Order: sequence, then C-alpha cells, then structure tokens
Amino acid sequence: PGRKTNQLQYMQNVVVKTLWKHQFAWPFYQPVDAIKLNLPDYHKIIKNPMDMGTIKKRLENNYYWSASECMQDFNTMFTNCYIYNKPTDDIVLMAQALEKIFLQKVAQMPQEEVEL
Amino acid sequence: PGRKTNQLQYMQNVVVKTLWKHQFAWPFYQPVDAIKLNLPDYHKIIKNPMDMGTIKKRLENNYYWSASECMQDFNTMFTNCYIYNKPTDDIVLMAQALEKIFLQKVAQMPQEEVEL
Amino acid sequence: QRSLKLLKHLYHG
Repeated sequence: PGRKTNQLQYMQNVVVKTLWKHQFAWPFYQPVDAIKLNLPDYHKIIKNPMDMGTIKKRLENNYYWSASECMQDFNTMFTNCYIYNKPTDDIVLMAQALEKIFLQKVAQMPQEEVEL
Repeated sequence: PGRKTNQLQYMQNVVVKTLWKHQFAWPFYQPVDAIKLNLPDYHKIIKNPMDMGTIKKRLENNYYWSASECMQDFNTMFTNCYIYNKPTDDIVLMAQALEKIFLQKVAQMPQEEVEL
Repeated sequence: QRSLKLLKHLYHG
C-alpha cells in the first residue's frame, strides 16, 4: 500500500507536526460529521471529504506511496472548505492561514523523492 | 467612504508600482477569465476574485478608506492563487515570490495612517 | 503540467 520516503517523512515530521500545533488547526482534526454538526447539504456539495486527522493517521500507518498523495489530500481538505463555506466565514480564514504555512513548508521540502 | 492617506499613497506609488514591474506579475494584471482559460470549477472554489488591475483602479479612484483594506485585497489575490492551484504549480511559486516583495514593501510603509 | 495555468500555458503546461 505504501512505503517510507524522505518526502513523506518531511510531511509527517515537519508539515503535519507544525500544522497540528497551530491555533487554527482544530476544525480539521476530524472528518466533518454532517449529522452531529447539522450540515444537511455537506455531502451533496463535497464528494471527496478529507481532514488532517486522516492525513496524520495515513502517514503513521504508511498508507501513502508518495508525498504527492499527501500533498493532494491537504489540497482536497482546504479546497472542500472553500467550496462549502462562505468566503467571510471564520473557518475559511483559518483554512487560509493553515494553507499558507502548508505551502511555505512544501516550498522547502526535499525536491527529489527517495525511498527509505 | 473612500479616503486619501499617507499609507494609501504608499500602496499606490510604492507597492503596486513595484509589483507591476516584476516579471512574474502579468498573470495578476486582470481578473481570471475561467471560461477563456479553461479553469474547471474556478468560481466554485474562488468566491471572492481579486487581481492587481482592480486594486490599482481602486487606489487610483480613492475607493479605500484605509490601506488595511487594500492590503486585504492583495491578500485575497495571493491566497486565491494559493487556493485554486496545486501546491507545486509554477503560478504558486510566482505568487509566493510576489508576496515576498509585497511584504518587504509593507514593512517599510509609514506605520501610522494620516489622512492627507 | 506544472506550468498549465501559466500557459493558458501557465495554468496547463
């Protein structure tokens, strides 16, 4: 299913470890529960749900083959938030602050993926 | 209610002027035309479009009450690019380079805002 | 593909 790579190690120990500690990360720790949270249109609008708790567990369980998958899961998580919510909603401003840090760290990741 | 301030003068005659001359600025001169450019779901994801041509016109016509509002429009422009595109796309790297110059210029702006 | 949006080439290259 997956393997160890230098870029996946970077995603786990730099990207996720930094974002998890961020003051705005907590709305993204768990899948959106449309029943508990009273979001009757969430799954009508969002067909590919993703959250940072799922990403973190995938890294810990060596689910990913390439860091490109992990980066896309982050992109999906953020994009879903912008599609579902209004641009003035606090959760969207929080997502944007997290995504800027994500992209800062991505710019500094090892540029060649090497299996470890 | 628009206004003329020392900081808004700086946003027009330093920040916009500097960024416009940069070789990476041209994708940001005009609004993204999602139909012309074949950009799937652009307006589904980007609900608050912004571009530097619009910001320039706003400054030239005293649209803003405060430089803080203009700084917000720049942030919307950069973040929209970070949001819609994929983490390693060339245009994201261009936007990050322009944002670096933006932040350097903002750091040299007069710190207290005076109406002229 | 990384220059796609730039192309038309920038966005879709």
